[PDB]
Amino acid sequence: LCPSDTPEGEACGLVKNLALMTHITTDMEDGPIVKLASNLGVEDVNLLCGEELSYPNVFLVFLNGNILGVIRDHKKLVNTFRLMRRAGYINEFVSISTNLTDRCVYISSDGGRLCRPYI
Amino acid sequence: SVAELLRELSLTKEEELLFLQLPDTLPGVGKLLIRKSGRVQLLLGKVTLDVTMGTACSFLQELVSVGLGDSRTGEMTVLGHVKHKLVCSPDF
Amino acid sequence: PGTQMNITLGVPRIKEIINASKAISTPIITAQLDKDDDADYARLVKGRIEKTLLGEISEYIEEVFLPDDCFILVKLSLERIRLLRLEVNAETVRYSICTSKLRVKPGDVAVHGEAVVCVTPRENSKSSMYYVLQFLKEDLPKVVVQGIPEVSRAVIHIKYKLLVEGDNLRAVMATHGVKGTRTTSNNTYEVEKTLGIEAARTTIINEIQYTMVNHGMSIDRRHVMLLSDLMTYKGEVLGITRFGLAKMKESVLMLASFEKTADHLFDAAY
Amino acid sequence: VQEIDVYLAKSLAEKLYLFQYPVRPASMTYDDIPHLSAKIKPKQQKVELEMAIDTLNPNYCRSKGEQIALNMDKQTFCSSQTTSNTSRYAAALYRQGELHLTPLHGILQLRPSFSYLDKADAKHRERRRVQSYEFLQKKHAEEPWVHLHYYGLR
Amino acid sequence: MVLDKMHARARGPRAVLTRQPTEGRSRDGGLRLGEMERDCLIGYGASMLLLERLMISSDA
Amino acid sequence: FKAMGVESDQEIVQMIGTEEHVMAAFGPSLEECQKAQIFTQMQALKYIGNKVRRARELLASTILTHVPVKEFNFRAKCIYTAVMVRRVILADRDYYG
Amino acid sequence: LLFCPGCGNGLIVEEGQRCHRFSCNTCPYVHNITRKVTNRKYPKLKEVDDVLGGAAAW
Amino acid sequence: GFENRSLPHFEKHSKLPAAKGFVANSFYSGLTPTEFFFHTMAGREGLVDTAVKTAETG
DNA sequence: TCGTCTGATCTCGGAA
DNA sequence: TTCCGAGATCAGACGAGATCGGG
RNA sequence: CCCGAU
Ligand SMILES: [Zn+2]
Repeated sequence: LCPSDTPEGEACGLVKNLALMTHITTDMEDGPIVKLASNLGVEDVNLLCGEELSYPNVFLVFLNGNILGVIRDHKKLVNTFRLMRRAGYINEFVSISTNLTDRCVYISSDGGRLCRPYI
Repeated sequence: SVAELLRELSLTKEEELLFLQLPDTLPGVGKLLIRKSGRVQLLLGKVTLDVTMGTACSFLQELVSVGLGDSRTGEMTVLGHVKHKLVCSPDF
Repeated sequence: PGTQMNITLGVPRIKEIINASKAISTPIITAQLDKDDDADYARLVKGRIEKTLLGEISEYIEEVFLPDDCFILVKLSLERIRLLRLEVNAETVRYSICTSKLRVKPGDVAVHGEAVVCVTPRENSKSSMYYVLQFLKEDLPKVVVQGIPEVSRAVIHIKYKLLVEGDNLRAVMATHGVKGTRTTSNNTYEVEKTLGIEAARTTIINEIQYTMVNHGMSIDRRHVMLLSDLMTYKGEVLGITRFGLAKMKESVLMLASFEKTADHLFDAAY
Repeated sequence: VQEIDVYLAKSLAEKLYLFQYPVRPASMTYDDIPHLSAKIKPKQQKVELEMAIDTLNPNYCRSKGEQIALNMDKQTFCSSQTTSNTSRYAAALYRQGELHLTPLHGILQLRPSFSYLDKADAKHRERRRVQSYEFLQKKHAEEPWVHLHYYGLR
Repeated sequence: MVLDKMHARARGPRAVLTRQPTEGRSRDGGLRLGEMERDCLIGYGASMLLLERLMISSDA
Repeated sequence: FKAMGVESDQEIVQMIGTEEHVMAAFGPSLEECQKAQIFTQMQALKYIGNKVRRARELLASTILTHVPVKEFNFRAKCIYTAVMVRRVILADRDYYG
Repeated sequence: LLFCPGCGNGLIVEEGQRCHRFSCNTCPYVHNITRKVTNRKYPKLKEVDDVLGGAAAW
Repeated sequence: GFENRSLPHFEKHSKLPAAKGFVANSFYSGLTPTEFFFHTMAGREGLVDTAVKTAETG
């Protein structure tokens, strides 16, 4: 968003303006996202309650807000999806992000996310 | 601990039941290779190299392998307990 | 000029003063001491007036399982109690574990060791076998051992004085070491309840003229000498809200032109 | 470089059903061979057994008496299934010289069945939707003729 | 531009309900001497102005 | 949690925290407060929901935490509630993710 | 929180003869004089600082 | 605003100057893109507060 | 949108 | 045993600049 | 109600 383009008065920071090189995303199907998630390594509903806990190697994959299993190695998952997206097998817009404070990786195929390109 | 099980399997000859999540590949003797540095790779059928390494914490519960023989006409018999799970992933 | 540690100083301070609310955010009572020349003596006064929960001063507490009972135990860090200048002892804790609303009101709580460990076994009723002991392990390291319970914490400042972030004024004014003749608040209600109305007039003069010179914004005192003297002339401090106008004015349309036009017109027809 | 080979062992794995226990991790508890009174279903196993309680712990006594039904005392189980797609997991028995793959059937978790408090409340009373499916099983729940026994088999 | 904003109202239409001058320049205006400007006229002590400015030339 | 099918209390802590250090202070909070009234039963603990919801609540627990899907296999629903509790014991509204 | 092997319903201590009889099916482990230990070490209030006049001039 | 980092150009947990709001260039030599953003962020707190203060002091 | 003040029921506690 | 009175704990309220301009 | 002025 533009930092300096805003009204003043009632809407001093409540009516923003999009910047130049942005792109709002549209929705898509979640088929190949799940299909690559379950190959790359995830498992849920068979794991003992204890697993998903303070143990470091339990990053739990979340897609669009629904848990899709847990991965022992977060890096392989974030990196492999990212190489796959760059290769073009997964839609360019989908984003894999990782929060290490709470071990949840976050595959978002939401549609409506503010996006932008980088080199 | 990824290749340790194989070395521990090497340390005691006792047969160990293992849990394997193969990738979702339909059928279109397999070979397992342990790379130097512990990077176990299963060079499976079709000569594809699938990397399988580590898994969820296991043994934190009792997981038991049982062969249901339809005991009304057979027997349900526990054959083994469980060991660390193993997950197989395709590689790129 | 309204248009033009932490203490609130802006318009949310002046709006907080004019309302004269009973409870304000960040109330601060400053206090001068008798012997303002050494940090250790004012240390001793500081621990005397700021609250310290049983939890803050102790080592590894737990229940301990002995045949036919389960008594809790507290190891009570004694290096600390001498480090933080404060005067607790296991007798003083035992009086403070008592009369502390946790129903331990009898002499069930004991005093073991070398005045270094207290023990309370078990209550009488309300699932007394275990469920009060798992209840007891939570409320026991949150009873105030000593000090004014209301006061959040007291911070020294250098001659020496100490400012508190609390509200219980006369319990602070009466402690040993603080010359209670020279101690002020910034909560104009707790000066009105404790120090009379005339000291509550002088804080409304001061704490407006303190927050007005803090923001630049010079102002005559004769304006604040009028606003304070209106605000406290009918008995008690009447803050200028919707509610304080009812206790200040008799005429209806002056109240009815202000807020609550519906109720003020019907009630004055009743 | 252990190059151990994996046999795609065709030894019938249709019999193989993994059983899980999110109940017994405290002291390497093994379920123990002696207990019988075995009852098992093919779909939604609901393993019902003779997990008779010890008497080394001191009698338990009146509260056991207070239990109402205990039949020594069955500590049965209802199988929480997790069989959505059930071929993603198919490992078997592995030496350091040989490796035998076998594709299992649906894994089933086995938490403890109560039904003592369930039946207990009913007793006081005396004083969902298509829950069982269209065919009411009429069979899977009937199947418990069970024999857990010890045999070295592959 | 000041041609769109120049405005004066001598005596014109009054609103049908409250018989005060209307709001807007499109409706020949009358600008609200608001209650904040009432206090300014209070603080000057001008008493006979406020009777003139809020009874005589608004709602007589 | 007992209404959701996981009836035992060992499972619930195993969900919330196996490493205990602060998730032990989940213990005397609620699973004791659950146990303080003798109410260990799955069907009976739908019943307390069956009163306040203004056997009949197997369905009306689908209008609670919706998008975690259930086919009357509530195991996926439990972890998502357990992770919601997991955050609190470990504890930005304007941030553009 | 010590759990029950057999139902898993959490620790209850009956003060009769030192057992752990749970609200469910009795599994009372009558722990002998083994001494229970739960010392959850708290925090210790740590001294003070004089809030000095080293800097206020700027 | 991000995790342990003011803008994703700096490193995580950087407490460095010119990574948490210091601008080195004056207005003659012109601000740089991170520097221009932090000056905008500190500039809007002027504009935001006059909207809300007059909503209260009125 | 809380934020405020109000005023309306409960409960552990002392006096006769 | 009694209980009469009082500190504790929810629920509901009715507030939140000023003007001017046009569709 | 939006927008816009200050
Ligand atoms: Zn039990």
